[PDB]
Amino acid sequence: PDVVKRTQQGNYVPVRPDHFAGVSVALFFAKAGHSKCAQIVPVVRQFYKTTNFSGEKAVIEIIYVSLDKDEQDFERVRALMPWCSVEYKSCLRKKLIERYRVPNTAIPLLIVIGPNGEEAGRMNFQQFVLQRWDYRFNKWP
Amino acid sequence: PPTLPFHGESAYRTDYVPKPLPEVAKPVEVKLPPTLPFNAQSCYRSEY
Repeated sequence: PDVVKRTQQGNYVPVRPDHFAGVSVALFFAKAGHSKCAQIVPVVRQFYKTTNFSGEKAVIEIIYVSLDKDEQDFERVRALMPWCSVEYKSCLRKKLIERYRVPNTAIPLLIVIGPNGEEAGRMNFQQFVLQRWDYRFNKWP
Repeated sequence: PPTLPFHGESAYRTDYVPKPLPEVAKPVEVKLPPTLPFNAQSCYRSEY
């Protein structure tokens, strides 16, 4: 509905639902201040830029579900992320992080999802794994 | 002294979470050509 903003700098308009019309979808749970999150954010930006728009169709798209401890944390990372993101004034924040169970260690964690609210793969960034997306099954048909 | 929450899950629980059902609707048909009409002829009924 009135959730998940796209990219749109300046006014931050949300997304009517059929933007996700044949793209591989994942949930990138992250939180700034976590040091392991800090070097996975630019490299997932790199994956978001070569296997996405260098050639044909936008084939990947990710959602930043924030685990930030304060609101001033949220706009600094969301202004840094050119991919879609959910807001702090939303009931969608907590229901995703407890369906997929990131404890509040886990950060960062990518989970590709399907057109069911259902996982399709666990990524385990936290310790070079990015080129195992399999964006052909991950489609949201 | 403080106590920590329980941060650790079973290996069966973390991996074996259910998985999206594949796309199992791709039916196809055939291209059986029609039969050309009968124009063969018998020699008796063509000559006599």
